[PDB]
This record gives sequence, C-alpha cells and structure tokens, in this order.
Amino acid sequence: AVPSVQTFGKKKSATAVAHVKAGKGLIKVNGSPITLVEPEILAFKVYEPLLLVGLDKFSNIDIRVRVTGGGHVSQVYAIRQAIAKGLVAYHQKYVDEQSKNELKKAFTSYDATLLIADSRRPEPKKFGGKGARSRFQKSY
Amino acid sequence: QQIIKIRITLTSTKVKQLENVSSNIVKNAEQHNLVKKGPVRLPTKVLKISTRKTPNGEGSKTWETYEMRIHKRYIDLEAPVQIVKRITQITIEPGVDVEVVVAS
Amino acid sequence: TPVTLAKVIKVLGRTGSRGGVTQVRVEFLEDTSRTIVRNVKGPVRENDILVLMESEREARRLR
Amino acid sequence: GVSVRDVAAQDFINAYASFLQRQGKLEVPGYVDIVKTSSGNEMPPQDAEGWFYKRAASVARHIYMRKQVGVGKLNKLYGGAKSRGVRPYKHIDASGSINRKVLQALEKIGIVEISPKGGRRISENGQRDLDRIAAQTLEEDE
Amino acid sequence: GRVRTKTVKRASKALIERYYPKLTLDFQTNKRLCDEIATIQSKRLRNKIAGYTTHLMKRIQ
Amino acid sequence: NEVLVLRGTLEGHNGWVTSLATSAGQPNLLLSASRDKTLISWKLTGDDQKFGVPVRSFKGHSHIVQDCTLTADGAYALSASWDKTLRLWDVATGETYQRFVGHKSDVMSVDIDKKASMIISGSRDKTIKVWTIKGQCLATLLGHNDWVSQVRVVPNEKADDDSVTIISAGNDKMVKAWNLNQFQIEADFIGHNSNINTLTASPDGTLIASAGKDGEIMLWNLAAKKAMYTLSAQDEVFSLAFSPNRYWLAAATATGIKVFSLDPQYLVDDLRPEFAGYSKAAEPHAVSLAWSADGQTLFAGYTDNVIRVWQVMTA
Amino acid sequence: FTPVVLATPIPEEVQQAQTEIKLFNKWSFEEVEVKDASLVDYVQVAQPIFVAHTAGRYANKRFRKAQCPIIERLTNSLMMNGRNNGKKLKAVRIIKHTLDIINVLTDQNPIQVVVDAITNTGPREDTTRVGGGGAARRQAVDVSPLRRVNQAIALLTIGAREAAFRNIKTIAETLAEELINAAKGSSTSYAIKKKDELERVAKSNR
RNA sequence: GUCUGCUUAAUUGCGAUAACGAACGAGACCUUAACCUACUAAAUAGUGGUGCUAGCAUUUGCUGGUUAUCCACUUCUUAG
RNA sequence: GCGCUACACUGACGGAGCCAGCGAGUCUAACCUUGGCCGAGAGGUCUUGGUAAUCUUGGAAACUCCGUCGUGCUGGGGAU
Repeated sequence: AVPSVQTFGKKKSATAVAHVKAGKGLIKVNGSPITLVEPEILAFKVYEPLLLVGLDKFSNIDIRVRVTGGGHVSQVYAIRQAIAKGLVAYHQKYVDEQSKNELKKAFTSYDATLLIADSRRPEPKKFGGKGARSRFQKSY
Repeated sequence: QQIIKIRITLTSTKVKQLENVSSNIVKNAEQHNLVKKGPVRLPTKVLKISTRKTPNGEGSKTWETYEMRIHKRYIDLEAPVQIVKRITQITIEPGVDVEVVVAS
Repeated sequence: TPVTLAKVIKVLGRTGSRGGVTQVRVEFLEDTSRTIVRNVKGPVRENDILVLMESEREARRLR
Repeated sequence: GVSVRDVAAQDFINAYASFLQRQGKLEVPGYVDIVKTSSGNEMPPQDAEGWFYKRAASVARHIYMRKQVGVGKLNKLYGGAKSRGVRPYKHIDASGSINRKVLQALEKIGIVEISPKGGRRISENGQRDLDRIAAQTLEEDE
Repeated sequence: GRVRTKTVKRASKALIERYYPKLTLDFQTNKRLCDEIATIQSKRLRNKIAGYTTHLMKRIQ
Repeated sequence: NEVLVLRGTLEGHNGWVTSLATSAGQPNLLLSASRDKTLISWKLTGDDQKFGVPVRSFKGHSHIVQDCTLTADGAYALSASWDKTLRLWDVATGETYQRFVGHKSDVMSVDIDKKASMIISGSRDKTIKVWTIKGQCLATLLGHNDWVSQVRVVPNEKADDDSVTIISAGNDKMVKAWNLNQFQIEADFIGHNSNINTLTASPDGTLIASAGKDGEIMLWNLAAKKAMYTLSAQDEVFSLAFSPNRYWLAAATATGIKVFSLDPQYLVDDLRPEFAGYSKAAEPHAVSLAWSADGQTLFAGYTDNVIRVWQVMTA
Repeated sequence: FTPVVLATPIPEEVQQAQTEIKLFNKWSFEEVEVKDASLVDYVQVAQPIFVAHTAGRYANKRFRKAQCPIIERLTNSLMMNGRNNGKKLKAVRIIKHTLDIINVLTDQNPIQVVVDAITNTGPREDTTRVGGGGAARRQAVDVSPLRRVNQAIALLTIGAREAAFRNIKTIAETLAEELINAAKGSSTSYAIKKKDELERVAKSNR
C-alpha cells in the first residue's frame, strides 16, 4: 500500500534508518526507544526535534530507527537529523509541501546540523610528530 | 545439455584494460542471452610500503607510500560444458587474472 | 567613581611592536559631538561601546 | 503489552539479580567468593556475593541482546584495560570459568541454551522468564 | 588568496575580444560555452577562467 | 482605459525561476518551474493574504530545469533539465507512468500536441527527438549547426486534416517548421541578428511570434508561411505570451512588459515596478510568463525567488 | 492541558513542562536579561539550550566567539588541570550542577546570577606589554569589550579550581561559592582579590 | 632570459621587457577519507514476508528464539 | 635530556547502566583460545572451533546512572 516513506542518517562516522510507516504511536532506537536514552546526560539531544512542532504529528508517524559505526556521542546527531530529514521526507513524499515550509522555518532556527550534517574532517597525520599539527622536539 | 552456474574473479592495476574486459564480459555473454549478474565491484585492496628515503641515520627524520591499488573486481554466468569454455577461452590480454571457480 | 561610557567610531591603524594594540577615534555616548583619540587592547571593531572611568588622556601614539 | 529494551539496563540487573538471589536451584560454584574474577583488576568484586546474583541478569538480557558467543567472547567484555602503572596503560581478556559455569547452570532450569553453530541463544521458557520479569521491573518504573 | 593568474587572465582576455557576442554574466552559461570555443587542460582550470571572464561583462556595461 | 493594477504575489524555490505553465485543462492546477532540482505546485484559491496554497514539491534532476508542459488534459507535468532528460510528473503526486535518457548536451525543450502523444524536445548535440507519451523515437531530426533555444504547439478551428504541423529555433539564426506524423519539410524564418532565445504560438492554427541578443522582435502566418507587424525592443527577452482568445503581446524585456499590442501597433503599459537595494546590471531580470489559461493572469514569473502574478482591471 | 496519547509513553512530565513553552526545562532564559551597557552584544541572554551542545564552528569566523552560548563559553576554560583535557561530558553532567547549588544558595533566578558574574567580573582599565625597552610602562589602555569577557571567564576558573584541591568541596560548592561571592562582587572570591590586583596596577603607568 | 611591480603554498601566474620559445623541480600524477535510495552480486553482509516459535497483551497487538522453514530482496554492510 | 601517575567533591572509591576503530592467528605443531566446570584471586584445565567478513570477536576506557565519602595531606597521593 505500505504508506513506507523513508531515509538515512549521517556526524564524523556512522548512520540511522527512518521505515517511517503507518501504525500506532512508536520510536525504536537500537532496539530500545529513544524514554530509554543511552548516554543519559546528553539525553536531551534527541528530545528536541516530538513536542520542536506537535509527540499530534508523531502519533501517525512510526519510526523503527536502526542504530549502527563511530565512544558514544557520535551518532547523536547522525539519530537527530534522522527524525526531522524524515519530518520532511514524511512531509515531502506524503504530507504536502508547505508543511515543508510552514518547517525547515521551524528546524531552521537552531540553524544547526538537525537538518544539514557536519562538514569538518579529521586532518591526515605526519611524518614527524604526534593529535595533528605537531612537530617533533627541538636541539642545539 | 548439462548446466553449471560459473562465477567469473578478476584483478589488475589499471581501471583501463580492466573495465574493458566487464563490457566486452557482460556483452560477450548477453550476445549469448547469460541465466548472470552485473560486474560486482569488490572493496578497494591497498599496500603502503612507510620507507626512509635516505641511504644512510643521516639527515632529517624524510619519509616516503608507494602502493598497488587494485580494482578487486566479479561476475556470474549458466551454460553447459560447451558454451562456457566456446567465453572463460575468450576474454582474450595484458594486466589481468581470470579464475573459473566452477559450480557443478 | 564616575564612569563615562564612550562609543568607538573610527578604528584607525595597527600599533605596538606585537600588534597587541589597536589605534582608536571616540564618540561620547553618555555628549555626542566631542570626538576626542585613545588606545585599547583587543581583537576591535567599530561599535565597541567602550569603557572609560578616566574621562581624557587626551592619548598619543608606542614599539 | 510489554517488553528486554522497553525497560532499563539495571532494574530488570537488580530486580533478576533478588529473583536467581532468591531462587535456590540457583547452583553456586566453589571459587565464587574468593580468587579474583579479572588479572588487571587487585580487587575482586566488592560484593563477594550472590556478582556470581548480579552477573545472572547481565550474560543471562545480554543474550536472547543478540543471536549467539560463549567463552573467549564474555571474555573480551568483562574486564577493561590494565593498571600497568609506570609502561603506558593497556585490553585484558577475565577467566572463562564462572560464565564457562552460569554457562552450565542457567543449561539447568531453562533460561540460557546452546546455539547450534555452538555456544550461548536463551531457550523458547527462558526468554517466558525475561519478557514474566521485564513486566513485574517495568512496574517499579511505572 | 582569493589571486588570479596569467595562464588564467591573458586565456579570458584573449577570449573576451572575439566573443563579446551566442556573450554573459547564470556565469553558469559561459562555463558550458567556454568549451565549445576553448581547447582547455582541465575541470578546475576551466571554472577559474569564466569566474574571471564574469568579473568582465559584470563591470563592462 | 485599462489601468494595469499591480497586486499580491506568491513568493517559496531557492534557485532561479527558469518556465511556467496555463493549465492546459484545469486553469487554477498553477503549476510552476525551477532551477534548484523541483516544481512548486501553487493553487489560486483568489483569496487574499498569499494571493492564492504552495500542495505538491515534485524533487530531482541531479541539475537545472529549463522547462514543465501540461498535457492536453492538464494533470500530468513533463520535465526536462541539464542532466539530459524526461521525468513525467503527476500534478495531483511526488511521481515519476514513465525516466524518458539519450541526449548528450542539457535539454533547452518540451511540448505536447492536441491529443497528448508524439512529444518533442530540443538540445545543445544540436538536434530534436520524439519521445511518445516511452523513451522511444519515431525519429531523431537533424537539419540544424545549433543551440535549436526552444519548438511549440499548432493548436488547431482548419479543424485538422490529420497529417498535422508543429515547429523550432538558435545560433544559426533561423526557425524550421517537421508533419509532427512523418517529419516532412516546411518553411523557415531567414534574416535575424543573433539568438532566437524563444518563440510562441497561437491560442485555431494561424498565429505565432520569433524574438531576440539583438533587440528586434521579428513576428505570424503558418496557415498566408510569410514573414510579418518587425518591431524594435532595444536588451532581450529570455519569456513570449499570447492574451488567449485579447490581441495583446507580452514579452520580459531586462529593462518593460511591452504590451506589444499586435493589433494596430502601440504601447498601451510597461511593468517595471516592485523595486529595493540594487546595482542595475539587480534587475532580478526574467524568466517565464503566461496568460489564466481563462485569459486575464498576467502568471508573471521572475528570477530572485519571487513569481509575481498583476491582472488587468477597470478604469 | 492535552496528554500526547501515542506502547511508548514518552513523558507527561517532560512532554506539562516543555510542549506548555522554549529553554532547558529546569531553569526558565523568559524574563532574564543583562543590566549593563558595553558586554550587551558580546554575551549571547540565550538561544535555547530545549541542553547546556553546539558541533561548534566558533573560530574560523574572527568574531562569532561573540553567537556562542556564555553557558556552553564556560563548560568552555573548565576545559582542563591537562588531565581531563577533552572531557566536556564531565564538564556538563558540573555546570548542570552549578546552576542548582547558585538556585539553592540566595534563592534567585540562577541563570541570571550566572549572567551577573559577567557584568562586575570584567577587567576594564587594563595594561599592555609597549616593546618599551628593557623596562617601560603597561601603556595603560580599556581592553574592545570583546577581549573583556574573554578574561571574565578565563579569571574565574583559576581560583575555584584550587578550592577541589586537597579539598572536601566537590566546583559543582566552590565555583557556587565564587559566583554568588563574585557578582556582591565581594573578594571572598578571586576576581574582584585579580580583576581589581590590574584596575589597580594601571591607575598609576597611567 | 631569472625582471620594477602586483600575485600566490610556490621562478605560482599576468603584466613591465633585445630578449623568443622550451627542459627538469612545483604542480600535474599515485594513496587513503568523504558522496552516489542509479547500476553489479552475495547461508563467510542484512531485510521484510514466513512458518516453527518462547513471553507480556489479549485489540488485530507488543516482546522475542530460528547458518535454511522457506523464499524474496540488496537501503543498508561490503566492493568493483 | 625523553616520560609516566597526582596535588581533589569539575574527585576517589563502589554497584548499575554499559559503548568503536586500526589488527592478528595455529602446519607440519601449539597461534587464538571461547564454551562448561575447578580457583577470593592470580589462574588451572578439560575440551572446543578457527589457516579466518567463517572461531576467540558484537560487550575497551573516559560516561550516564544511583550513591557513599564532606573539606579532615583525607575517603587526594600509592612511595617504599
């Protein structure tokens, strides 16, 4: 039928898979819903996006988010991107088009990642010296 | 008429002879129309031998990273003892290795 | 302790040996048209409200 | 309707720990108070107790979470690095012994089982005994 | 910097002579065109010729 | 008399509006074009705020849209772009019936005859190619030596024989009118002073316009094939527009809209309003225009990212 | 006021708390402002962190240091003492503490007394090393206000650090023992006993 | 020729020039990290559907176990 | 000269959450070892797989958890 549409997630390493289908309520992350966050101080990172908008919208919209890659805080934006990402992949393929413009002017405001993943790279290393722009000791 | 499901496994150092062979491959076999897949294309291994430059401690500490980058490349192909042999004989070449890990 | 809050207008030219000093006009915010030319220490712009309890030393250009 | 997942990672720990403390069946092997688990811990477990009944809900939630594994797997997991001291800090693989024996004691009732390919798979009971006790640890949260 | 080069200028300054008329500033319509005309090495080089040109027709007018 | 008054717009796209389309069977069902790889579907509700509800994006190419022709029925929107296609969209929905592929250089067009069938499309490979309502060619015409710029449909009240006629475009500085069934040969437009970047057509079978990089708008007949009213409009039009049944021209001359009035020969009414923070060479100069299918609503389109539709009303 | 009824009860405590409302839903950033003219413009009161982490591209552009949320140029400092160096999640599991030991001790709007430990803690009349010779004077010149606040955080971190240092007091009880007495500043703190100690090395040289 | 000047990571380039046009270096090139919901295949990667199935709900649901129960897939994960 | 831990409550101790990536590996013989037992522990071993995306190998630490310690050179320090 199924009505499913659907996405990925990407911040410095890994992915998620928002299978955003038609069911009754749910938001399964890693085989463990989001009340059950994981590194439980950052916990509020993912909690912004359910409320950044109506916990109203996500009753309809069912996300089994599987989470691989990327130490714990890497993926935190990867699963944030992906609930918004698709927030507009539901609100693009399915829920209209100004519902992607009412949004992205909400979701564009923290004007952050959320939507557009980070750019920055780790710099390659060299010869001689150890994290990156380091040069070995000096002599005389 | 005994059918056999062969699997074709390639490797070289040039992306230009090599790509050449799954164009020739999968169109010297769709001529034959065979039941096959499309040139699967396997993670690029990719060896970096660090070495110093100088012939003698002296002299700054002044190093190299020469390497062979293969493009590993495989295929598929059914067909009896007759029309996998006429195919393995033909692509025939410089740079390249063909195995026929047969599936009788 | 009388504080005279003076607004920077014209950032002028770089100074000091080590470039620790910009020069600086300033427009007195709180007596507009006075337009004295002190110095400061910072990585400045035009509009850095600037803070002086020393009304006034007017300063001269330091190696 | 009511999950092992739907519930936290130390209430299920302490509320299967006071289930497998108060079961009696569980057996309790003879180098399981003294002996240092892990050899970089100086300190064995600060419980000396029914870590064995706190390693009996870990192991067990840990299986089911995945397919299969153990003893040279719960060997890379339970330890951490090393205290080498002076020598830049170093991983150390436990002692297959205690959980090579809860894995042959869980084998007993019908909680953990031996996954074909082999080694520890929870049975078919077992799971029955973790979805009964993830819904009795969901109501100390509820 | 951002400081332009000969090979480049002297390739737009030769060009700008003939082709002022096809000539434009949407530079993404020169880019295409600037191949049909020059016989360029590269993709990067080529994107730095027309960059300059558009710095001619944006000031010529 | 007709004081043409300048009204509420419909703003929405991030790139640069490059066609726009007269709906051609449900004139609401606006349906607009792009640059940044979609097609924002705008209703005309109409009801004032938004003049009238941006309800289906449609996303992409990989690259920039130069067109978006509606069908004879008017709920099936036909793409183009700079990555060598088509991708037939459903106005209603988000979908790709039939990727039509095959070109080499960058489609410049798209159009559909009076029954919705034997489609066409220009190119830079310097052709043309028919692709029926399947990725399939009748044939691949080659009479031109150039960038053939644009091709149009014409909407026939000699009631159609059945061996019909279409058209074309333009650095060789000529047109050429290709039987849409077996691409025969019919007349061309000799003369002009550089790029033919457009043309248009009659709303019965006996009117046309081409146009300018020189200045002049060189006019038609097709059912006289004789060269006509030769105007003089300085910069260029990029962006031509018949009213459908008035005799008003509309084309966006840089600078006007020059309504020229193709009966008598006059300047009725130039719209260069509205305008805020520019250095000329910033106007945010158009790139598509249209006349409500039923013929008022001028859907005036501009660079920027703000469509600015501007209807004619009362003295 | 409307509990969502989604299986997954994602809170009705952190749903009425942050639906009715934005901002970190312990402290409300909601009728809390700044009282000086100079350190407005160069100390974000708050864009909403609903926690106390932004990637953080704050030093490329020569200014945005500005745009940087105060709370997260703070956790930023602490970042040290060298051994922690790197640890932000120890530095927010510590200042997410600090804001409860200001609310609890005063009874204040503590995210404001966080801000009043800024403008008060800033050195204005400051010196510079004129070169100058073998010996010269530190021509006395008032920092921009840019620099000022760079110091107003920098100062505070090098004296509430020795206070845990062979100390019964876990920086959560010395940080809030510095900001309450550093805004009332007092001199039981370390800024208003160096800030003043730089005014006071300048007022001469000048 | 190999230069007053402006130019760059750079004898890197416009330009000034009894100096015209080339070689090496640098750069071009090779390694790897990113991207491809288009291709090519995967019981030494994983999906749903499928049973077999072990619990909570009983509301169809929710939580599983299964190197074959079968297949179908190839976003994923590998890699040409 | 090159370096490790620490002068703390922004930490030390502890349960309870509990997370990667670069490798490697036994053949003519003892390289990786689980699992399931024996040991407070360090380990012992039966036995197991693995010439390896096929085994040990999906469970590493900074941390969130829930607190005891309360300004006591300690409950920082870990020398001898």
